Order: sequence, then C-alpha cells, then structure tokens
Amino acid sequence: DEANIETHGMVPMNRLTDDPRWLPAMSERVTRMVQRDRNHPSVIIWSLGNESGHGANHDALYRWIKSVDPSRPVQYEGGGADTTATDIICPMYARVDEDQPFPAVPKWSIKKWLSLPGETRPLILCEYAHAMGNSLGGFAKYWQAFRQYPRLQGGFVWDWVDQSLIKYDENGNPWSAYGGDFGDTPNDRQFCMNGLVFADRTPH
Amino acid sequence: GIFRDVSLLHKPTTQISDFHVATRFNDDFSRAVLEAEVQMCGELRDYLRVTVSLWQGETQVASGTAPFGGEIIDERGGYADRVTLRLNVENPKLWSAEIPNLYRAVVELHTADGTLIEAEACDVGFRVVRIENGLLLLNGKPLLIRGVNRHEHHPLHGQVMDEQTMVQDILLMKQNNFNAVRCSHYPNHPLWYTLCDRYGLYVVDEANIETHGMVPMNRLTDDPRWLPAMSERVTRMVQRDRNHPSVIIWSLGNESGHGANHDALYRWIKSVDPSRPVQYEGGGADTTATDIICPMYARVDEDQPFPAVPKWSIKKWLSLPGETRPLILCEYAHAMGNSLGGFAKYWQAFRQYPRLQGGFVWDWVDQSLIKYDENGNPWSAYGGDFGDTPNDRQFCMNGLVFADRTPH
Ligand code: NA
Ligand code: NA
Ligand code: NA
Ligand code: NA
Repeated sequence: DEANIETHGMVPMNRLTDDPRWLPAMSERVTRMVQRDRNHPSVIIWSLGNESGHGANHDALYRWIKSVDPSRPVQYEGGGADTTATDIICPMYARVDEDQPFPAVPKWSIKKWLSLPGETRPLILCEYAHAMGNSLGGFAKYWQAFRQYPRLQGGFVWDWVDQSLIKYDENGNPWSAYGGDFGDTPNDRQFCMNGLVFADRTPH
Repeated sequence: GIFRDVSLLHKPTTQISDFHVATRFNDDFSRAVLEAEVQMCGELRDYLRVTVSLWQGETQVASGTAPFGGEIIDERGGYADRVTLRLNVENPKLWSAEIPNLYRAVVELHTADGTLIEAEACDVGFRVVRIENGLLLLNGKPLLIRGVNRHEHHPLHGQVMDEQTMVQDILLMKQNNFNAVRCSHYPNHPLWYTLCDRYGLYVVDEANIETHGMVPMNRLTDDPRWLPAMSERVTRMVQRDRNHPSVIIWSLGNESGHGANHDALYRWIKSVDPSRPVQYEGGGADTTATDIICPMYARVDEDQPFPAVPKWSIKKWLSLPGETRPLILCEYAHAMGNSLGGFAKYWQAFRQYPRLQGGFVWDWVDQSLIKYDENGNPWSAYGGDFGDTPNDRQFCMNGLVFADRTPH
C-alpha cells in the first residue's frame, strides 16, 4: 500500500520532500493511508510513495509508520533504493548482473547490491521487467537469481495493464490511444503502455 | 630428514629472550608509535637497560631507552623481566607489497654505563591490517589479493629450500602480478618471510596442521587430547613470525574440519596478536574460527551444495543472511596441467564485488621430482614413479610453473 506522494518532476527530485513546509501535506498522505488500511491482512508492506528523492520528511514519516504500525515493513525506493527510509532494498530496474553506476543513486546489480559492505536488508524490486510492448526479454535471469539468492525475494513487474484510452474513428470504430492523441502536449507518447495485458485485459 | 638448517647459537647468560614489535597509527597514518616489548632471561640487575633504535638506512629516526620492569597488569604487579619502549615516528614510510618500505629495529641489551651485552634486530614494516565493515584493509585501503599458494618444493632437493630458489619464485610472482603468497600448508623457511618483507609480498602464515585423511576430517581437531599438539603448532608459529610485516594473516592450518580446538586457537591468536586477521577454511570456510570467508574452489556463479559444507557461489556466499565478512579464496583456479580456464570470470567478480577481495591460486610450482633414465637422462616424475603405493598419480603437479620454474 503506497502513499500518494510522487514529486518526480521536481529538480532535484527531493526539493519538496526535503522541505519542512511540505511535511504536513506529505504526512496527511501517509498517515491517512495507514489509518484507513491498517486492518487489511493483504497489506503486508507500507510504501512512502514513489520517485520523490530522499528528504528528511521521508525519514520522519518512515519512523511515524514504524511507531504506529510495527506489524508491517516500510519501503521506499527514492534516493537510491537503500536509504534509511526503507526496510527493504527496493530498486527500480536494477539489473541482475550489470551495474548502472549513476551519480548519487547508482543502480547496482541486485546480486552485488546485497553484498555491499554493511548491507543486510532483503532486496525486492519495486519495479522491474518493463513490459513496454514486445518486452520481458531476460525475465528468466531475474527469476534464476531470485531462486538462487535467499535475500533476493522477488519484485513487482512494471506493469499490469496498458494505460491506453479508447478513441473513435470517423466511422465510429474504437481504437486504442496513447500520449499525444488527445492534443495533450507535451506528452510521453506510448510510455503509458507498459502492461502485461492490454487495457481490455487481453494478455500480451 | 633434517631438511632445514642446523645452527649453533651462543647467547649471554643475561639475554634477550623474546621481543615483539607493534605499530599503531592515527586516522591518516601520519603519526606512528612503534611499541617494542622486550623480555629477558637470566639475572636481573638494576643497571640493565634496553635500548630500541629505529633506522631508515643509515638515518636514526627514533630511539628509546629504559630499565626493565613493565607496568602493573594485575594484583601481583607487573613483569620485572620485561620492558616496553614506545617510539614515535612522524610521517612513517608505510609498508606494502607495492612499496615495501622497511625500517631496521635494533634491540640492545646493555648496562647503564653503556656496555653492550647483546643485540638483536628485525626488519620493521609500518602497516595496519584490519577488517573494517566487511573489508580487509591494509593502511586504510581495501586489498585485492593477487595470490598464489606455494609449497616448498625443489625437483632435485625435494623440500629443502635455498635462497636462490626463493628469490627466483618471488621475482617470477611479482613479474606475473602476484602480490600475495599462502604458505600452503605450514610455516616456511625463515628467510622466506624476510624476502617477502623486502620484495613486497603479502603472506598468509599457516600452522602445520592438516588432518585431511581423518574420518570425519575433524576427528582429531575436535578431540581435546590433541589440543596440546595443535596448540604448539599454532603458538610457536606466531611466536616465531609475528614481527614480519609481510605476514598479514594467520591461518590455523588446512583441511582439518572444524573442531573446538580451532575455535580455541583462533581466540588465542586473536588475544596474543590482534594486529592480524585469522583465517581457516575447514568446516565450510565460514566458521567461527575465521575472520575471512576463505573457501576452496568455490565457483563464481555455480553453487555446489555439498552436505554440511556447501561451496556456494562466492557472489551468493557474500549475501547469505547474517554474513558480513570479506571473502578471499584460500585456493582457486586449480592449475593442474592445461588449466586456468574461466580465470577471467573470477577476476571480473573480484573487481565488481567489493567484498570479493581475491584469492590464492592453486598453485605456484609443480611438485614433480627428477628421476633418471637408463641412459642417465633426467625426466620429471609424479605419484607412483618411486614405487609409492597407494599414490595420487599426477595430482602433485598443479603449478603455474614447472618444477624448474619454467612457466606454464
Ligand atoms: Na530468493
Ligand atoms: Na510508463
Ligand atoms: Na573486490
Ligand atoms: Na595436488
């Protein structure tokens, strides 16, 4: 269960989440989620949101959750996927064997990530195996790793269903549309369609 | 046989009986303290003095003089027959396999009025070896062990070692980008360590304990009746070799399972010499008797799940729940004949993974022996060629170089 906090477009990504003036707003999105959903057994992990960097507000709200509901781990990928605001190493699109050494937020090989000095947490990818169109090449490598490594406990494929929308031709025929087909500009054309199933839930 | 040197040593009645050198550093290795503990035997007298002088070539960099009598250590007092000199060295030249900077420590037992009774001496290398946050550090930097296992073997003289062969080996090793050697599986000829101090090789000094043939392998090492014997092999090694800077790691032996005697002697080493990590591969390579995960022939990516002593993939091994130690293979890349296939995979892993800090190839030199044909021609022989039976025919030849030190 994930709080409705994403500030991906900020520069830097944590401009708001490191700002105490936005701590109230963020808090409401976390606290009110927990207060609503904490009795559901299906919810096994709390998430502080997505792609909002790593700021002190995350640390604060992490600790708040841990204090009010210690029955569930808290995870958060922002700020390098292994910050103090997560109980689980939860990277996005970390590869099995290939390192991606980005400045300040590297995406290590998940195998390597587990063994970094001082690292003891489990590793569950919050996003992997980007199913954009004709994709999921190399999925078996992930699952071989998951089964071989105890602390590689899986991940969440990105993603379930294409976010396409239905438009209608001049002849009334429906067709599937993506970014830019509604005059929306700027837009990220077909990156809305990353699903294992079509929007009508027909499988890829 | 008597396969190492035999000597006579004449000492005075009042003599230096033991001396240990330790080096302590500040956070950036700009300041060092050489702590020299000197012990005497014979008649104590208030005019006796110990002077410890430290030299860089012909330059005296530090010195210290003191009468005997150490500090109070328990309710009965201190050691009247010991003294610890603490010498300060500013901006010491640090010892490493890359730059084997050495000082000369001279320990003079003399009188107050200046008469020299005797003098002992050692080469001193200023370096710190410690495991920090899962990494083996030398002088604050993580090591990458380009190591090889080396038996003391000569095709003509067997297990008799000479200086010339040692030097030949060290030169070849350094010329082939080795920086470390494992004394497989026993303390080496003394000179070895000196040469490694001088030329710059990291040394794993290994107690002469291997019980591989026992069933189970720890039948003796788990038996307290064999704890004395084992102890002598460990303790007397440390007491002999603890002043050599080249020795960076102690090993409790090889292929003797995991028994309580190992735990005891591990702790003994850690108590007497906390300046060096202790490793031991037996009992699964990750037991309580080792500071370093030191498997034999663990593969890079392939698991070998043996009962009770699995050989995990080294990458996987690092990440097992609760595991934080560095991983240095005590033996890998078995160079038996036409071999070393897949070596690059090991080195890719070593460079990618911080806590994979290398290993020791098995091994340096083929253990072949020279026999002679009917026509007087020499040929290289292996197990079974001397009527020895049972024998392990050619498994004695696992070297990167031939017995004559010609490279494979
Ligand atoms: Na797993
Ligand atoms: Na998308
Ligand atoms: Na490494
Ligand atoms: Na062999």
